Amino acid sequence: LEGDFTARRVVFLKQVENNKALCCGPAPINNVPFFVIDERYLLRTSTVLDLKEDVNIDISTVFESKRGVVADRMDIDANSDQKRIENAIVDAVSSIRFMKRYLATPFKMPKFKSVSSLKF
Amino acid sequence: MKRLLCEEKVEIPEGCSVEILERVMTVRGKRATAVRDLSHFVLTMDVHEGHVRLRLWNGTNRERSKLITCASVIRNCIVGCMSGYEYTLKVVYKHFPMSVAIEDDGKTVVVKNFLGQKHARRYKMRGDSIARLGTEKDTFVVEGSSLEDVSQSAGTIQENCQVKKIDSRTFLDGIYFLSRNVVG
Amino acid sequence: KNFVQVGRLATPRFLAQRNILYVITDIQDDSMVIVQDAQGTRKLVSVKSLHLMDDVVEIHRDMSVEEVSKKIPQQSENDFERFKRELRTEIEEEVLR
Amino acid sequence: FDPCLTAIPATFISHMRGRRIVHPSHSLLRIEGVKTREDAKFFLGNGVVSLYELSGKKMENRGRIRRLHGNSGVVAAKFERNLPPNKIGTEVFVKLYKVEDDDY
Amino acid sequence: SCRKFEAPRHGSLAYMPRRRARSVKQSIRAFEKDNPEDPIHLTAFYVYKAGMTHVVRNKAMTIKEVTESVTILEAPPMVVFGIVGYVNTPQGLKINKTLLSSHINESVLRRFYRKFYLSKKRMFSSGQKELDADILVLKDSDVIRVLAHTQVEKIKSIRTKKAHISEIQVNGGTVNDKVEWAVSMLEREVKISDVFSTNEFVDTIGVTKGKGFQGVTKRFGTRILPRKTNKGRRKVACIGAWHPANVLRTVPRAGQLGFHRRTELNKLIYLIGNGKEE
Amino acid sequence: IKEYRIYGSKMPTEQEVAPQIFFHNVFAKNEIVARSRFNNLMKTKYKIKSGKIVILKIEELVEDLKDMKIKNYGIQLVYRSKKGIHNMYKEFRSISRCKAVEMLFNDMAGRHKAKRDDIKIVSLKELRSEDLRRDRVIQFTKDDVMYPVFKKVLNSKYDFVLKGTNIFN
Amino acid sequence: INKEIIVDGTGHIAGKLGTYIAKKLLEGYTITVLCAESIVLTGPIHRTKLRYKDYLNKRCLVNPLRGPFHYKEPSKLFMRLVKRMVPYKKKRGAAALQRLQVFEGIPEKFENTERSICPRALLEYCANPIRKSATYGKLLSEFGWKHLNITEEMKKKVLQREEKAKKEKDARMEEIQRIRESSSFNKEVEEIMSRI
RNA sequence: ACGCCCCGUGCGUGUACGGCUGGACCUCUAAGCCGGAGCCGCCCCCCCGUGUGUCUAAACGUUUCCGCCCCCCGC
RNA sequence: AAGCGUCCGCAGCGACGCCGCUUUUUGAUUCUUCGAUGUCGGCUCUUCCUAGCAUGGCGUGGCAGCGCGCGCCAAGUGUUGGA
RNA sequence: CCCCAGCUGCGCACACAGACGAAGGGCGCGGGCGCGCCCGCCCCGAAAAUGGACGGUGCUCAGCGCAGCCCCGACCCCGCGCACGCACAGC
Ligand SMILES: Nc1ncnc2c1ncn2[C@@H]1O[C@H](COP(=O)(O)O)[C@@H](O)[C@H]1O
Ligand SMILES: [Mg+2]
Ligand SMILES: [Mg+2]
Ligand SMILES: [Mg+2]
Ligand SMILES: [Mg+2]
Ligand SMILES: [Mg+2]
Repeated sequence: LEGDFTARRVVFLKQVENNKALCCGPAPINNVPFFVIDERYLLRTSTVLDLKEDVNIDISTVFESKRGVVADRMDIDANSDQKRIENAIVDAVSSIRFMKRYLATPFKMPKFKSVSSLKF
Repeated sequence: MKRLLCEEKVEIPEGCSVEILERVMTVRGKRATAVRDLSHFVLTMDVHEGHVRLRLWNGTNRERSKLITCASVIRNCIVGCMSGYEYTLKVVYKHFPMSVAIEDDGKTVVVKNFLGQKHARRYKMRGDSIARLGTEKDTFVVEGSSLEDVSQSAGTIQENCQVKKIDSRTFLDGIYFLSRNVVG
Repeated sequence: KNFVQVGRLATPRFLAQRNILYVITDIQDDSMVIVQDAQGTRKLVSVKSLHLMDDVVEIHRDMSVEEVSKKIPQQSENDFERFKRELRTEIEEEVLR
Repeated sequence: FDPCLTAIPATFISHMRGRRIVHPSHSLLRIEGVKTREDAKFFLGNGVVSLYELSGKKMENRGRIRRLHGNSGVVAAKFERNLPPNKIGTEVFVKLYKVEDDDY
Repeated sequence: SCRKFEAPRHGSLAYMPRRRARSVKQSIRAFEKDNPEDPIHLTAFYVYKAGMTHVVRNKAMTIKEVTESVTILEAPPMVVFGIVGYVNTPQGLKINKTLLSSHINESVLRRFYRKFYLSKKRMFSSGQKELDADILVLKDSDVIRVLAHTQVEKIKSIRTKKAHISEIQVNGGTVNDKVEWAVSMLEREVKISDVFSTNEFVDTIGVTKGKGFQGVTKRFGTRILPRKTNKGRRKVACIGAWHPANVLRTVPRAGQLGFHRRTELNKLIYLIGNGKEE
Repeated sequence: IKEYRIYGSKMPTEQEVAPQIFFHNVFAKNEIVARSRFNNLMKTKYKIKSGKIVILKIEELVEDLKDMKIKNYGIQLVYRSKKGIHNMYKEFRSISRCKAVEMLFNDMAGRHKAKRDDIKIVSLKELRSEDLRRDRVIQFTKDDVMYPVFKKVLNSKYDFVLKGTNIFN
Repeated sequence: INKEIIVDGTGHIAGKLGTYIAKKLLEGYTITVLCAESIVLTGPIHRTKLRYKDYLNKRCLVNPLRGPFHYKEPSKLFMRLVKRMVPYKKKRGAAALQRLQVFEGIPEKFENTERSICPRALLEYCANPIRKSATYGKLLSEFGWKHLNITEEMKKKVLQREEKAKKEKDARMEEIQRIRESSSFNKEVEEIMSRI
């Protein structure tokens, strides 16, 4: 909801220290790299991918997206384990029919009619 | 007393068709066809089984009294559009002969010499009403297809041709109703 | 014109609560009426709080709760399913060109 | 980035006030589509931003929906800087994430 | 308390505020009711006051000779040079279409200039292919008025070549035939005998003789105060009560008298003639 | 409101070891008004004032609404106006006894401005249809009574909507 | 948020329509009210005429040029109603009043627009049909508003043009529905979803 | 002015009131309807200011008539 | 409503009593004003009220007419010259 | 609606009423008791002088009554922090 990307369906990997969360909407699919943002800015949708891989990654150099700044970070890096776990969720997205278009499409607000309509 | 349902029906006789949509009523009778608006009543009007049915649900004594007048105004509109009404008026005078005469094919009645007056009182006829002289003299009859336009056209003459500003006990001259009946 | 009578089906007047079915079981006055839910519960409601459906169910005055509930006729969304729904109309408007 | 992409617009209708005395630290917002008090419970604690321009330069005044207000889904929000009464009738954008009273 | 002796009010409130008129030429604010069974005719004319005399006429009742003051209004024929069409809008009347002639002469375009001698006369440089399209939309009008100007140079005593332009309503039948008459009468003179006739009543609209700033005794006819009066006798003495704590507008105060618009009704035409013929 | 049967007596002393037990059936808002309406009747029928009353029991008389039909209720009441004190007999159809007196209170307030505290109920009896004395409540005791709804009621909360939208139906 | 409302004024109680209008106006909505000659005043007409004659009686005795101005149009009389439901002497209320435009009938600027109603202010919802009522145009045509008949005639010609365009438009909604139900359209649609 | 001319008619709501039809056997009334005052409102008349329509205009901020207005001059 | 009014309480009055309204009388009071609000009447001039005198429409009479009484609606226009 | 905060149900009333009032009245409407009473609402009685005041807009479910749940609202109360005073784990 609030990041560099800020309307992008991504997938959630791991909760990191100082209230952060590891996420990667897979960079082949939606052109979104690995990042960490604050835990709260992720609006949770009900659908979960079947990812079995360990998410304890070398987080020391991952680009962290702050709230208001849209600061133009440097492009993609060496990606030692990031290429493997990206391909595992490209493997996960291929099983489900329309899920590739889902993660590519930017999020639109649902047309409000009630708060029941805002379930996600 | 708030009865749960008061209902009365007006038997539509043979030769006329009644059509009711959103509380207006179009009667197609033999004598004339008149379209009547009854939307000042708060009622359910429907024609079913050859009699126009008026129903009132949970109505007070004020409302069901208005139910009956809607029934009687439908009875009058039907036999006005079927038979037609006619009102008979007697011209009464002590000294001065009043001369009543019809113009505009009975759409207006002139009254002259009323109490020796020079002013010619003309009385027009509300729509589809025809005045003519009575077969008995000193009478004229107004005849039309609706009781309200008949009785108002006669009623204006009975109201305006009385004697005012001079003592009405000693001066009895004026035009009065004799007899009120339907045509035939 | 739908009538308030015993056996007349009804629903709450609000559109969000039209999934609930009622059936009129007893009439108190011009304004109050017992309705029975499909789950068997009865409650006294106002006639103004109901929207009368067109159907009348064969019920008489003194029937058990189970007897009336036999005669009552039988009655969610995700973000991804909403996406699959909106994508269907997304292509549907494109074909019409 | 459009604010209406991820956030629900709410019109700043009044400050929290008496009949005369006005407490400008709490702003009353009417969220669109929210019409009842229990519907607005979905937005308790949610962050809210008021976007404005100072000398053509964009600013974000961030806040938190603090409490409900009334029976009609009006909510009271407290921002970093108080909303001016000039902006009454304009829109502020209600986020879909909860923030805390200390940390907007 | 009540005034001791009652009297009528001095002067009509119908004409207060007595201001100066906005122009010297007055437009017709109301034409007569257009009757479709009447033939096509104009409803107004613009004349010039020449002077007064008195005539002697036989007043049949036996015949009794009476003399009466008349006044003579010189009426050179007015040239119709444009048409204005109107539609009945829920806000009132609206200009449907204005159709002018191709020719506008030096007299009537003197009106469009403040200083004409120093002008370049480029008003109304103005196509005849759009006439039938402009006549057709003009046939959709509700009210048809012609634009007519006076020929002030024909008088020559008034040192005025600058013409007076005005709209005159075409009253008659079937608005189609109103504009078919009006396009026929473009750049044509309309006589005073075509509009009016003798022994018919007309309304005159004009601006009175200006009297300048006048006191209340001339402006309203209030009583001159007695001889003993300090601070002036040609006044109203009490200009108001204590309450309301302002002066009412109904109190006669000194101000502009004359040069007011006035419409006088039912002025009878005794004679229509020509100044050259005897 | 609720129905209470409140048992009470004089406080037993050495002179009177078992005083006479009294009970009152009160339609009250809560037990504190029910104690209050009990204490006045012991003060005015007998001469036992409230300081020497022990309230032995207060029970909520609640009816079982198992199949929930409508019964008829004839209510004999005594209401005090601003001008005097009068007797009235009103008939209602309702669910329970405690709902029928709620219909009594809303009717005496609507028709006579009698507040709830200005009304004392002599008796409430559930009645047959044959024993009902009011012809207005008799009309709804007939089987197969039916009427339509003529009042418009909205189907949501709206401030402004387009013209085509159904709001009443 | 589309904060622009076009209200059709027929069948609306006047002060009840005005409260929902003024409350929207102070929240930044721009309201236009059409058909203001048909805005309803409840009660019998003679009581409503006595309320108007009480309004006409109030004028500044000192100088009626600055007195309480008396409006004979239904649009300006309805504007005068909503004028004091906002704080119009303050700048917040006067700015809200600039977002009202009240018209009699439907002007051709508002041809083929999408008109709204306030259902809580409708006469059929609020009033009892036993009670009498009268519109603005019924009242003010006997107080110097001469344009009732020309309003209703031009109202009808707008409604007949709009009913014509609705007769064309819903047929296009009919044929698009019949096309979208066709199996030729469906297998065209599932072919694109196959490729995605 | 002490003199002369003009202030003419209309229309509508509808007061009191009289009526018509007509309910809860009559009934002007509860629904409906007709007539109806020097009242009231239009019309007319006067004022106001905002609009509408039409007309018209060259060059490279300066030149200047390209469109004009204002002062000045006269009445 | 006792009584009067040819008979007749109420056509019109109306005792004995009783209930109000008004602030156009005069008191009562002393709240404002005593580092001042110019104190009667008239003249002049404007406006307002109705508890309606005339003019408009009516209803009623113990109204034949003429007149007169009583009542209603209406505050538009009027309501003078003098000792 | 001004103006922060309302919805669900049950009644009642039509008089430019609610929005100053008496004695005396009203086949006005709604309840109740034995044609007469009683109780609510309404009506008549009910007339002042600048144009004008339920505060206004207005309202005929914004009036007169009631019930249920809810909401708004003070420097009050509670909690916290600070200032000052006190004989100072505090008040
Ligand atoms: N109590 C009632 N009894 C009979 N008809 C009624 C009643 N109330 C309303 N109506 C009629 O119902 C119709 C309007 O209902 P609706 O379908 O809501 O427009 C009109 O014909 C009314 O006269
Ligand atoms: Mg002196
Ligand atoms: Mg002094
Ligand atoms: Mg002084
Ligand atoms: Mg509010
Ligand atoms: Mg404190």
